[PDB]
Amino acid sequence: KVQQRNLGVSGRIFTIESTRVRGRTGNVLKLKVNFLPEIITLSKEVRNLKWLGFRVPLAIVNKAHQANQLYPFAISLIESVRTYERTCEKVEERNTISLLVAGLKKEVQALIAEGIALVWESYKLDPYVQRLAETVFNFQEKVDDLLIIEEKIDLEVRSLETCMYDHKTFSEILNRVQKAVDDLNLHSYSNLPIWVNKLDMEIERILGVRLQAGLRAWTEMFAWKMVVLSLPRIQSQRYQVGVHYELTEEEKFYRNALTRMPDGPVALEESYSAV
Amino acid sequence: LASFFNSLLSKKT
Amino acid sequence: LASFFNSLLSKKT
Amino acid sequence: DDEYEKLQVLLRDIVKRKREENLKMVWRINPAHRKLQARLDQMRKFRRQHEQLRAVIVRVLRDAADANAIEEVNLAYENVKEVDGLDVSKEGTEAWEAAMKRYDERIDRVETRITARLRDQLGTAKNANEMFRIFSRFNALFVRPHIRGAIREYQTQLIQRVKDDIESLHDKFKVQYPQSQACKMSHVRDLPPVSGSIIWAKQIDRQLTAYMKRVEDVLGKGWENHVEGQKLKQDGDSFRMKLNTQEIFDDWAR
Amino acid sequence: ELAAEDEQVFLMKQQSLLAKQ
Amino acid sequence: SVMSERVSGLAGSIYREFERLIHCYDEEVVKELMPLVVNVLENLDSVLSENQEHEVELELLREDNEQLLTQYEREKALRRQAEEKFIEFEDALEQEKKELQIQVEH
Amino acid sequence: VMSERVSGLAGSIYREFERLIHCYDEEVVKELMPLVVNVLENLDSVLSENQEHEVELELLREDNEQLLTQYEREKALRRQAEEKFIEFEDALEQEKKELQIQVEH
Repeated sequence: KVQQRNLGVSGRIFTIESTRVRGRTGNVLKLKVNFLPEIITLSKEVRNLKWLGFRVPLAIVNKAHQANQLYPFAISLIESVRTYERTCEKVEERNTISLLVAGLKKEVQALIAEGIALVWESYKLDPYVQRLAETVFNFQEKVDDLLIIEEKIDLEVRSLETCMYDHKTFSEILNRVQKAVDDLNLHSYSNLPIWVNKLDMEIERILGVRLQAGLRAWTEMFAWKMVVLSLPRIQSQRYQVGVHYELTEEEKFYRNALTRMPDGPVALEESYSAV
Repeated sequence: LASFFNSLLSKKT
Repeated sequence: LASFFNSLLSKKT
Repeated sequence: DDEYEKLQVLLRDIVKRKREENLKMVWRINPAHRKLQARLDQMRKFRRQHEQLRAVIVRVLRDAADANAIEEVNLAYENVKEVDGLDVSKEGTEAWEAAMKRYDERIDRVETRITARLRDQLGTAKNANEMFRIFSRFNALFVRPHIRGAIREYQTQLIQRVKDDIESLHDKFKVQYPQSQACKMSHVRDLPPVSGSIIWAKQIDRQLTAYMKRVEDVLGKGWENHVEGQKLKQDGDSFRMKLNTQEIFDDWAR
Repeated sequence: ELAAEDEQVFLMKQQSLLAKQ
Repeated sequence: SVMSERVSGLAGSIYREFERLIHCYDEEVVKELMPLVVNVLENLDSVLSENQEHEVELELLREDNEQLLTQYEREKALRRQAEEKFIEFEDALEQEKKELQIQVEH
Repeated sequence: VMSERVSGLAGSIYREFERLIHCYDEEVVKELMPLVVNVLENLDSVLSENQEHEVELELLREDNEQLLTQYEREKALRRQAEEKFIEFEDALEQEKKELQIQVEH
C-alpha cells in the first residue's frame, strides 16, 4: 500500500483546499500545510519495523529520510497555522474588537502571503519559520491581553449604572477606564481613536442617564450638575508629547451630556420650573 | 511639481 | 561649486 | 583532514578499478596524532575558561578572602602547569586527569568561597541603591551558572523595584509638557518651548535607557529572553517608540 | 485607519497566486 | 513619484525667492529661470527615489548573503557527519562479517 | 568630480543668471546664491552616493550568485552521500543476515 500510494514531500509549503462545512451553505476554504500526517506515520513505521528485522525497500527508507530531514519546519508550520486559526476564531467570536487588531492581522496575513511563494526545498525555509512563529505567538498573546482588558472595560462601563452619584467614585471609575485605555495605547493597537470614540459615545449616553436620574432626584442647583459635567473625558492618543495645542472644554470633559438626555431637554425645563 | 510655479505665473494673466 | 558662481558675481562688481 | 579525504577518494576509485587484482580490502586506519589532537582540544577547553575566570578575578576582586581566592587560583594553575600535558603516553594521561580533577575541586571551592563572599549582601546593603551599585560592580561573576543560581531571592525584589520606577516614570510622562512644571521652569530659564519639549523627552528617554541598563546588569546577559525581562524589554521598546522627537522637529521646521 | 481584509477573499486571492505559479 | 519633505522644503524656499523677485522688479525675471529650475527639482526626487530602492535591495541581498554562508557551512558539516559514520559502520561491520565468514569456514 | 548632467543644468542656470545680472542690476541673485549652490550640491552628492551604491551592489550580487550555485552543488553532494550510505547499509546488512541463516543451517 505504501509503494502503491507513493508519498513524498514536494511543492510549496502551503496548501489551500476547499471543503463544504456544515452550517454554511457556501464552501469554506481553509489553509493547511503541505505535509500529510501519513508522511509522519510512515516515518514512525520505518523507524519501528527496521528494528523488527523486517526488510523495507530502499525508496521507502529514502522517503522516510527525506521526511525526517524536513520534519522540524513542518511541525512548526502546523503549530503556527493552528494557532493562527484558533486566534482568528477567537477574534471572530467577539465582533466588537475586530478593528482594534487590524494591524496585527494585516502583519500576519502579509507574512503568510509572502510565505506562500516558498517551495519545500528552498534555502529560505530556516529564518522564515522563526519569524512566522514569533509573529504568530506575539499576535496570539496580544489578542488574549486585549480580550482580558476588553472584558474588564465592559465590566467597568456596566458598573456605572450601579455606581452611586458622587464625583469621587465617578472619578475613580473613569480613572480606571483611562488607565486601561492607556494600557491599550502603550502596546500600540490599531484604530485606537475610533474605538475610544465609540466607547465615549456609549459612556456619554450612560452619563446622560445618570444626570437625568440626579436631576429628577433634585426635584445649589449648579453644584449638583458639576458632579457629572466636570468628569474628565477619555483620551485615546495621550502618550504623545510635544504638540502645543490645548483641547477645548467639550473634548476634555463631558460637556455635551445635556444633548444626550434621553427624554429631551424637558427634564432641564422641569428642573428649572421648580425655582 | 511643475504646476506650482505655473500657477505662480498665471496669477496676473 | 562655490567659486564658479562667485566669479559670476564678482567679475564686474 | 581534507588532504586525507581527497587521497581516500583516490584510493576508493583506484580499488574499484583494481577489483580483479585484489581479493581482500579493508580500511582500518588509526592515525597516531588524533590522540594528540584530542589533547590540545582538552587543553584549549581548560585554558579558555581559566583565562575567562582569571581575568575577571584579577579585574574585579580588588579582606584576606580575596587574596586567598587569587592565591588559590594561582595555585590551581600552577598545579596543572607543573604536569607535562603534552605526553600522549598513559601515565601522562592519568597525571593530566588527576590535574584536571584537582583543578576542578580547587575552582569549585573558590567558587563557593566567593559565593559566601557575595551572600553578605543584605548584611551590608540596607537600601536598594547601594545593592544596585555592588551588583553592578560584581557583574562579571554571574556568567558562572552556580553563581547565577545562587542569587534568586534578590533578583525578584530588584525587578519589582525597577518595575516601580518604570511605572513612576510612566506617570511622569502621563502629564504632558504644557501641563508640566518643567515647561514653566524652562521658560523662566530662557528655553524656547519647542527645544524645551525636545530636551524633556530626551531626558525621559535617557532615564529609560538607564533603567534598561540597570535591569541588564541585574539579570545578567540574555536578560531580554528572561521570565521577567521579556515584559520589561517589550514595554521599553514600545515606550521608546513613543518617545521619539522627529515629528515635532519636522512640524517645527515646516 | 487600518482595515485588514476578510480572510476568505484574501486566501482565495492567495489560492489564485498558488495556482498561477 | 512621491515628493519628499526635503525637496518640498527647498522648493518652498525657491518659491519664496521667486515670489520676492517677482514682486521686487517685474514678471520677466522668472519666465526663463523656472523651467531651468523645475527639471533639476524633478531630478532630485528621481535620484532620491532610485537611491531608496538601492538601499532596500542592498539590505535584502546582504541578509541573503549571510543566510547562504551559514546554511552552506551547516550543510558541509552535516555532510561530514555522514562521511565518518559511513567509515565507522563500514569497517566495524566488515570486521564482524569477516569473523563470521572465517567461523563458518572452519 | 562634477557630474555632466549637473554641469549642463548648471550651465543653463549660469547663462540665465548672467542674463538677469546684466539685464536689471546686481541684487537680482544676491538672495539666490546659497540656495542654488545647496540644490546643485545636493544633486551632486546624492548622485555620487548612488554611484557608490551601484558598484557595491554589483559586487555583492555577483558573489551572491556564486554562493547560491556552490550551495546548490553542496546540496547535491550531501543528498548523494546519504543515499549511497543507506544503500550500502541495506545491502551489507542483507547479505550479513543471509550469512547468519546460512550459519544456522
